[PDB]
Amino acid sequence: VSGEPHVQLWVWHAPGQTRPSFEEAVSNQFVKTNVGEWFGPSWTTHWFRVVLTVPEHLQNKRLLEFHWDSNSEGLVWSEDGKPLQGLTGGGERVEWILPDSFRDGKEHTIYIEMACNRMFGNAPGGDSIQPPDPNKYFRLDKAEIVAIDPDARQLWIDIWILQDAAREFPGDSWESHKALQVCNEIIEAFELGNRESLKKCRKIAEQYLGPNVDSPNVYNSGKEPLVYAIGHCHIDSCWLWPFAETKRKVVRSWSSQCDLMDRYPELNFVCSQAQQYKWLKQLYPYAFERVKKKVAEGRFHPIGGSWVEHDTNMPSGESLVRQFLYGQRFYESNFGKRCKTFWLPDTFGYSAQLPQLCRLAGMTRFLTQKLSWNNINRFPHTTFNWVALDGSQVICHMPPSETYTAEAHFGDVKRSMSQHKSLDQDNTSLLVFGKGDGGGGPTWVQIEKLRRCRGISDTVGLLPRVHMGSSVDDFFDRLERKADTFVTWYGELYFELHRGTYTTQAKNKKNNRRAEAKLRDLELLATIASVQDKSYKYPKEEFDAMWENVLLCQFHDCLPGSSIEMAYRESDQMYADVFSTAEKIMKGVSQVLGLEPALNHMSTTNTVALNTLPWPRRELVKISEKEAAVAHGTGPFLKLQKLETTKPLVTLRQVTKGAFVLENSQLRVHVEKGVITSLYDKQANREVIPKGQKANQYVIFDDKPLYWQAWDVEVYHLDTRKELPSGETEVHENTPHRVSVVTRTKVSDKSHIQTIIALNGAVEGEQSWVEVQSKVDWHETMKFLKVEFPVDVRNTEASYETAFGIVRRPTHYNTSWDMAKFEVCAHRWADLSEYGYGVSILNDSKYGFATAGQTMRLSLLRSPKAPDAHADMGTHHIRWAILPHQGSLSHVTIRKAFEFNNPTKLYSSPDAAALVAAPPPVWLTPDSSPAIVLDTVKRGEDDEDVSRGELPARKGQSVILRMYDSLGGLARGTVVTTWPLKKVCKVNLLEDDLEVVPWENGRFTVELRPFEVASYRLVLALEATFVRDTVQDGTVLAPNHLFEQTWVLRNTGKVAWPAGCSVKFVGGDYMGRVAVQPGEEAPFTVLLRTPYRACRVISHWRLTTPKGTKFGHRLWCDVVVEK
Amino acid sequence: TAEAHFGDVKRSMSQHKSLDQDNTSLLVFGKGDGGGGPTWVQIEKLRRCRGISDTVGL
Amino acid sequence: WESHKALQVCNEIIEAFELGNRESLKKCRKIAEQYLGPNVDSPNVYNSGKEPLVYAIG
Amino acid sequence: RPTHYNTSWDMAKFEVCAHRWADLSEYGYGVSILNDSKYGFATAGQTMRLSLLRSPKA
Amino acid sequence: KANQYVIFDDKPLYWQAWDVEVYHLDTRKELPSGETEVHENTPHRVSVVTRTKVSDK
Amino acid sequence: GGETFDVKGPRPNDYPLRAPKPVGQLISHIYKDRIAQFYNGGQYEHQNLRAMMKEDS
Ligand SMILES: [Zn+2]
Repeated sequence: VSGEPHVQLWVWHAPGQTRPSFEEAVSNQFVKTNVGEWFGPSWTTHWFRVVLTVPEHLQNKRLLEFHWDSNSEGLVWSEDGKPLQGLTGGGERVEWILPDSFRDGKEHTIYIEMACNRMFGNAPGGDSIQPPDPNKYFRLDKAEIVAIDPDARQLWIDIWILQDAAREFPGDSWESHKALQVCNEIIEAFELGNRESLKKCRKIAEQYLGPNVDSPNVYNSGKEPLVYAIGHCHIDSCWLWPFAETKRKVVRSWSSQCDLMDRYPELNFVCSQAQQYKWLKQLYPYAFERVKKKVAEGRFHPIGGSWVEHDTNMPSGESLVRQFLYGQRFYESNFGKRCKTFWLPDTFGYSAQLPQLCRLAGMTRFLTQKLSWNNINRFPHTTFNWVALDGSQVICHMPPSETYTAEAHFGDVKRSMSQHKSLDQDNTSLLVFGKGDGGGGPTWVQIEKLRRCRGISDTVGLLPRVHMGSSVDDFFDRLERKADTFVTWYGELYFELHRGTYTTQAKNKKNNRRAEAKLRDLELLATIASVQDKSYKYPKEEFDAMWENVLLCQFHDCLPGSSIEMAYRESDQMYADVFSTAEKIMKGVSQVLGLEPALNHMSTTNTVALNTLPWPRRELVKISEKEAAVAHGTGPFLKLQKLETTKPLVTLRQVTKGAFVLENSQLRVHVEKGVITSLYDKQANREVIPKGQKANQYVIFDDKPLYWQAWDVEVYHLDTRKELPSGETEVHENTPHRVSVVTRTKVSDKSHIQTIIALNGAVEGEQSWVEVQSKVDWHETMKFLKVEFPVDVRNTEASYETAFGIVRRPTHYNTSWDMAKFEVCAHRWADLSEYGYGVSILNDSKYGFATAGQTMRLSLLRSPKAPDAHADMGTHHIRWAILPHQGSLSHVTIRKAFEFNNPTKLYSSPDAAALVAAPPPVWLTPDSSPAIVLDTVKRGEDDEDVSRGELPARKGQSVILRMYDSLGGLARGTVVTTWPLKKVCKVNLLEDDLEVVPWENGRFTVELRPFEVASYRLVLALEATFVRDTVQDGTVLAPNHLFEQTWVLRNTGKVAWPAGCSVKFVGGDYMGRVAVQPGEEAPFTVLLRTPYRACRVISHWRLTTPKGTKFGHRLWCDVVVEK
Repeated sequence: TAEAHFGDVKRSMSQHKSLDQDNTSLLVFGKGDGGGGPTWVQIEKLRRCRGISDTVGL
Repeated sequence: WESHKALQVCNEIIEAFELGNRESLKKCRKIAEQYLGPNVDSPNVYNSGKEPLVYAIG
Repeated sequence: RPTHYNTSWDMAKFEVCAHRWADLSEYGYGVSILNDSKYGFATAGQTMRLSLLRSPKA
Repeated sequence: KANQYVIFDDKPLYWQAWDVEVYHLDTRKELPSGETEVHENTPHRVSVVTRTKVSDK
Repeated sequence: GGETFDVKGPRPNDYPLRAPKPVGQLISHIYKDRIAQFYNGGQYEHQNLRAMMKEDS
């Protein structure tokens, strides 16, 4: 029924692109509409008041749904204001089951909030990654009430699975032929008019699917399961839609998931991105309440433990630590427990140090499927031990079905074993099904199809057996107990796609690095101020706000620069808010921290320089713009010296009128028309640039990737190299402490470059660099601008900085495994070094790098068009530096990169003599190993004055130091503090004490294993319950013994247990093959055998009603096999 | 004269041309064309084959 | 997974066999039992009561 | 040479030829096993292994 | 324990004198039979001596 | 054997923090070809099962 007497709908248009809440939407004036109208430009929202009156002849039809098929997404609200269910307009999710109280002609009313955008944004249909069309209109197709025959629905699922079985089973085995015969018998037994023929057809299909496939009991057969199915809904935060649309997608997907889990007692759901949980908690309290109720009920498992599903290549180490810290703290404060699995199924590449951070965050398991997209080298493993640079290991599993949005097809279950690459060590696998990339979760079709698949595997055992009542934790616990035999993978998991993601949207990456550095600086300064002065409150509110915004902008589609324009407008607003809050915090801290107001006519005796770096520093500062001084010191504040002697840094023109020689005390740079034709190191008397080549050379390539414009740069792009010649050099600055020449290069019409090459005065025992800054007016189309430095250093391996250490990569394209790495990600420096000498290219805003046989190449700018039509148009400020260093790669490059990314800022002070002379708060002794970087000093998360009340708080003041060695050798250090120390302990990333370390006079010593990230805390001065069981945990058994496990369970509930109420193995290590009043206790027994190996085995069980629903506590059997 | 190989038992179904109507088949093993009958090796191999099918049912 | 498990069982048999010793043979048979079944060396393997598809006749 | 068996290209190098010394060194420290008559060597994740003697027969 | 004598079973596929195959790494076995004693004790050089029984003969 | 509000789960697994040694994926065809030498009458007749077949003669 669809007419106006039965389904009457009014509409209200939201004012602009605003998204009003339910409170202020139902108070407006709705106007009558009907099916067939067209609604709104793209991204607008429309509210529908739908009044339904089920007619007299539909009141007893056994299934009533409201079919709503506006071709976009929507959300169903009850009259009260509770979200009920999502809807999607392609036909995927169009039905809302009437809640059994509409079965009387009382004309109940609901609301439907429709968002004028499809599941994948608003591209002009067909591509879904083309830039969104601002003038899309959506047609309301069908808005009717449908009485559906459940038997026809079940038969449809049955015959669908049967057809897939007849096609995908091997043609030479009897299973496919039997499936075909059953299909034929179904077809011949079905007649159009009759409805009993449907029941007869279902009975016929039962001979191949099993007796009762249409019930959850199919999962309680007690046979060995091989494929674990878990529901999943991957909502990208800002991929092809603004962030507000993501806020809406989260609720409109999790509401559908909660409704489904009400209907299907075996469905289990996982969703990551604690940030989305926070959005749901803030904006839709009822939806969050029902989600939390599901979480406590043992379904709807939150895993991932990170703030967002962040990219792991670009963000610095502290960003990754913050991701884990905030995610785990949110999960622990809101839900009871803390995640043990790192969920990251959509990230472009994984840094080599990720397993160490995971192990330090309490997460020993890792899941991902992105590496299946490699288009050059097939990744060779499915389940393996991923080993970090330091040796910490996690268990990584990559679902053999190569999607996180598996359609739960028969083919997907088949491929979960046919494509398993690690069958030698283990045969179990995870099938992650749903509709990801902004979509809603699993649909009822997928759940029914999985039921049919398990029925098939139980009756004709050729499909791998699929199981649905378990969790990801169970599967990984089963894996963990045989992980000593798994294959290991050392180092980074390089993703061989989306290599242009390191360069696209340069503004976002520059902002991310600036925000990271500023946050580190501010945290250190605020820690010093809060410890020094008791009246200054540590600004935890503001720090939390800025960190949350930064981490959100580190999402695996925002930072990688692969989103639409509106997303980047919102991210720009986020970064502007972050920097304004940082300015406020810094002003407060400077007010407290002595006094550091501003810069005036300088005096070089009332001004200090902020250090914020944990080692003695000595550089040139630019006070009194004509003159300059030397800032040297060890603490957070450095004094100045105001040198004046014979002139360093000469610049002289050759008679060529265009060539310059910038001579330092350590370097000599011969600059031709824009390029460094020669670079002579006066310490190691050798030329850095090979004869005949030219360093700092702008080159341009044609990008034009295959499909993903913003993501990919393909290998063939290396063929279209073209040098930009148009330089003509002239003097720009000639002060006796700094010289610099400036050049203009014409990329093309309407696109040009202005480059400044500068040399600073050398200082005693400090390597000097050649600094380059470019103003690029960039308006090219599908071009790729890079800069080249041939460095005359022969080595097969180049060193790059990653999060918390050094990765090492080939430079020769020997095999496909090395040709796939033609462009890599380096954070702050890339080093090419032979035995006694190296050259480091160190930057401040660029991540793309490529070393190919003596030619370093820094990726500067890309101009894609697909998701964003004006991606990098405009003016860009780029900085890099060439640093030729004696000796192999050592602490010099690390310290220089940190100094390059953190320029000193000057600050006046009323008394800049006590401030300088005071010993630093925290430092490392000079005799300690220089490889140690004391990356962050931060106040503890729970200090009774920083707590915020989220979690239980500790008593005193505490300071957290994160120090890591950056070079990869055993590092000994002594940390000196002037704070009055009460105790020191080693902590993990979540700040949980591990062991006490000894300290003497605020001089505790640290030993760091290679690439370790040790952290130190400085403390300054139907219900059912378990009763008992026969065989305890950890009892020892014969290798192939036959035994029985007997639990006893008490009711402790108001309701009563139904008749059956058995235990039905929703767990891990399979060991099968041999009513109750609210007062008393019932014993339950299972028959088990010990497996064929000496190990520990753990099986999880659960009480379940004899109709499918599981309840009560969780049970397990814990045994050890002696052999 | 099937040698009672594992391959022979596998081919007794992989090469069955009438699986639509029936899936059972006869495996005739021995040493024909003037030879003697089955050897003990073939009988033991068939025992192992059935053990395999009972434990890992492929 | 069946072929891979068979390969793993074969490897475990090879590594458990030493030339001089004769108990290693019994240990190897016990290892193989995890893939062939408990008592493959007896006619009782044919009395498992499962559906047979290939009938072997000498 | 690699010491991790990451890919088949590295698993194929489970035993390599070194003339007079094999060195495993981190940033500030290393250990060298140096010989005078042996060429076979294998470094596999913190465990250097010097091949001493073989007894073929063919 | 460093300087540890281990023994593997070689048995390559075809070329006995040429090949050692990858699977040989699975049959690792340590030789334990040492029992150490002094061999040389000069003020410029010390050395201990041990006997390890690989097998009979 | 089950939750009692004093124990949230079973005793935690002994998954080592550092990977002890690297282990590689076993090459399928080499291992497959190795098996036949355990009973073939080739060059290993005196070192494989064929040597153990006859107790005495
Ligand atoms: Zn995504």
